[PDB]
Amino acid sequence: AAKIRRDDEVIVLTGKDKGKRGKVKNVLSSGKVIVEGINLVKKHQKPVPALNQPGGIVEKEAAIQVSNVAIFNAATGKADRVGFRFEDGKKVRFFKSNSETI
Amino acid sequence: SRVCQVTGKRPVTGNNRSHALNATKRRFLPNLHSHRFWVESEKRFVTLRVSAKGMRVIDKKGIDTVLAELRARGEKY
Amino acid sequence: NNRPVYIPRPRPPHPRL
Amino acid sequence: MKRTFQPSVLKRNRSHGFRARMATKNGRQVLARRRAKGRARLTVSK
Amino acid sequence: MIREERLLKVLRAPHVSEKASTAMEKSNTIVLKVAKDATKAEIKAAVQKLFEVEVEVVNTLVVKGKVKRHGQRIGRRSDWKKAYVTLKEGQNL
Amino acid sequence: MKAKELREKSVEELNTELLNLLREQFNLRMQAASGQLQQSHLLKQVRRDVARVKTLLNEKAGA
RNA sequence: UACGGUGCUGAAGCAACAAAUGCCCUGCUUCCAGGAAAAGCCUCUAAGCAUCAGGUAACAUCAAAUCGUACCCCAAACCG
RNA sequence: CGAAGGUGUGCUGUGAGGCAUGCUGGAGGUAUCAGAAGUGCGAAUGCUGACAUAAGUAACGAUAAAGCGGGUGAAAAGCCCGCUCGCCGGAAGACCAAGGGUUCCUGUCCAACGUUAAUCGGGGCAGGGUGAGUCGACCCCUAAGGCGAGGCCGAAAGGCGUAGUCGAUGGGAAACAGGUUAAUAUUCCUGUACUUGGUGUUACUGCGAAGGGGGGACGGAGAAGGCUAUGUUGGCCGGGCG
RNA sequence: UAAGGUGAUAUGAACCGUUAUAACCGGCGAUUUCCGAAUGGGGAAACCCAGUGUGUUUCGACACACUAUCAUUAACUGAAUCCAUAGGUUAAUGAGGCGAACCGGGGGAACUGAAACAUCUAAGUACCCCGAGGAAAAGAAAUCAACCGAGAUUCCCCCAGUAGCGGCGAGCGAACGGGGAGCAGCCCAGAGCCUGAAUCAGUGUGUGUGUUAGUGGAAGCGUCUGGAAAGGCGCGCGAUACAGGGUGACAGCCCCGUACACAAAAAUGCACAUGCUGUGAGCUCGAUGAGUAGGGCGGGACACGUGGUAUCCUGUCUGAAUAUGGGGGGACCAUCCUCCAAGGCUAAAUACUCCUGACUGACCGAUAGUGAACCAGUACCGUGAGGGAAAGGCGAAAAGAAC
Repeated sequence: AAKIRRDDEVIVLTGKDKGKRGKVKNVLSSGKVIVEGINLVKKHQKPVPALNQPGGIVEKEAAIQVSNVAIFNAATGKADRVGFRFEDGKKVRFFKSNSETI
Repeated sequence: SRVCQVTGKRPVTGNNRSHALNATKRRFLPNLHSHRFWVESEKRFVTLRVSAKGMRVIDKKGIDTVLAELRARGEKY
Repeated sequence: NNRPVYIPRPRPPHPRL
Repeated sequence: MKRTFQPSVLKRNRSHGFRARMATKNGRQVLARRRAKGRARLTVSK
Repeated sequence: MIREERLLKVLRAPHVSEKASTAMEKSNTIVLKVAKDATKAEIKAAVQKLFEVEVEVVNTLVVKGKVKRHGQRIGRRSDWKKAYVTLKEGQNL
Repeated sequence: MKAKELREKSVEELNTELLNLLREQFNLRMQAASGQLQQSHLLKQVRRDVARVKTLLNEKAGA
């Protein structure tokens, strides 16, 4: 019963990048999600003599709180809450404000 | 142990008041004696550790009755 | 930071008697 | 200087070992007190 | 009968070291790790079946674990047993 | 696979238990020790399989 | 010779004397203070078994498991 | 567009105090009127932590002793190699038990540890290292002594003890020489031996115990004889004549 | 339940799963090494060494199970003497040990107070030992009262620091009675008549509810400051949900939740209905607890210390009546009143919290609070019993500083 899932179109509600849309890549058990292209962090990658020698500065994605993002409605062009309803015995997600199935 | 096998008498602690009322812990022991009672049911003698009072109740009540009561109590003679 | 455990017996004093 | 403590594994076990403690009731009480306090080393042993 | 799978469990791994290599090339002996108990009879039988080889004798020893100092915590390595299995003139591995 | 061998007889299920231990269990352990076992998940999979087969033997045999 | 060592070869290898606190000696000779126990071992029988079993001798074969085994040990490693 | 706290300054009250504001700080604070207290510290040879003092002072742990060259290194009185000097040599040498429990060996590191420096170490990190029919333990037997079926005794706990069963500081079967690893060997290798049991075969035979006997099985001191370990000398072999 | 997972310090490697047999949570099973009551024997705990009975590739050697003691019962055997008994073997059932307090019983201090100290107090306290339960113990009048009456026991508030006891010192200190909590009475010592005759206990089925996983769960945007708003300003919405926690500063409307409404294949608690098994109504007549009551001597408990000291209990020595009889009513006697000992069982009102859940705090906020907010009863100290610390905080996010 998680509102945010593996493949979801979400929009940032708060933070330095509020309002930019994106797709969630993965969700952490600590109530955090990773969405590509918004929370860029410049990590100084220490060089290693192993098979991989990227070194330099890497542009990674930093996880953000689940509550900081909402599913994009994609029809009203604004963030909307999502709830659960039982249909033919299968639990599904649905928007609000003219709620329609995903 | 100094326990009568008939009446169950056991040593009981107590004080010994002196002339000046001073108190010291003493112990009253039962007058136990090892006696050999003849029982016709087994046609033999059975040795018991009994007190003076115990020997009186055996003398009055039947020896068999005392043994039967003793067996019920679960003590082995 | 343990406080000294064994304190030796004081040296016997000069007899002022 | 012969100090008081002259180690000997055999004597140590036969004096304060688990089997020595359990032989008599007082030692059994000692083990019970150690368990209640939750000491890692219940007794002395290799 | 459970002797079978017991023989499949007494061997644990082979030991690799310059002494192990020297023993193999000179005395035709292979040193390998075995189970904690791993009595000589079980080791000999296991080597016979699994490696289909012939062994002159097996002599074992117990290696006590080392006390290692990780971070702020102390710990002891697990003990293990190694066996010097001696092969006859004919050997495979 | 858990119910695939639940309908097997004791003899045949005892045999596959024998094969699981002889192959893919002893050989894997040697490879891991020697360092040529690139993929380690096999050891986990085979060990669970041996346990799954073994419990069925006890569940079937006797009680 | 990675110059630490490695490999190859290899003569004579006897006699005399001295000599123990060590061995013969759990001996021997003396003295009073009179100087462990049990098993292995050897031997004789009871019950019982004696066409057996069992024992003896010879030969062959197999087994001898398990744990300790590093290092210090009159000391920088044990007790202070 | 900056709370508590911290650090200054300026005002104000008879005092304990209060108010305002600069800097630091970073998110809590609290008027007024009441209520409740772990309600106020300078002392108790007070308790805990931190930091001074003496003071860069005493000391640097046997008066067996060092010197020089070379090497490695950022750096060498202290490490490695070599040449000398000195010390122990019934020990300050070489092997064990007890007790430690990896301190063993190799690579690497020098912050801390070493009463100095440190490339060094019994220091840190990683890897390696302990091979037994014969050695020891385990095992068979027992001493002192322990425990102790029943049992005897004791308010309870428990005490004593028989049959038994434990308990080596004792008794009981068997291996030596040589070689090899950076680190183990009487354990590995080579050579040559020995002991106790199980099974089978062959030839003979009466076997058979917690039972009997023998043996095991024993003190102190002293003396002599016969030997060996071992040492010295000669011969022999090899080298040298400086 | 599920699109995410392979516990944490703690990244990685190699993999699983995504519409359902990944993972996770609950019920019921399986596995459950060795030590430990330890139970085959022994033992320096986590070790050593056996017997017996069942099954097996080289005799080789293995696998499984059993084998402690004590108590009761049964069977089979069997001494000193025929019989017999003790004894021995076998089988079945139970017990054993641990655990914070509470509970009952068996033992039982001293310090201290009295301004000394011995009777006394401290105190039937600390402590030791035994036993049992979820409570235990106590308990259906041989009781109180007063010649009016009350009707088992236990607990709370009064009576009441009263009457009394007391080197009449220090101190101890009730009862009667009144007001409440909670209520329940029965059986054996015996025969007959009538015979599942109620009430219970041990087990099934069905019903209700609870517990062990859970599910849905309403309603906000725009601007200003700022690193970031949940804040300021403006206008809205839900509420049987503004209890809480998290979210880049303070959120009813961002998330988890809460109010509220629902859900259990399986395993179980409780309350009912309905079966089986076992023990058992009711009526008549009779009986109605002897080494006991009581007494002498010595002690104890009773508020009551031997005092004029009743009452209960006991070590010791004695010893009735039995219902026309006996006990008590605070020395004792008489008259009256009351009750029927020496055989037992009994729920509730009360006591405690090792452990689990929920909630609360004019309780603490790291020298506080448990000794321990950090893998603490750890390091460390001691032969041992035992003693026993110090140590919390980067940031919203490691973005933990490439070069």
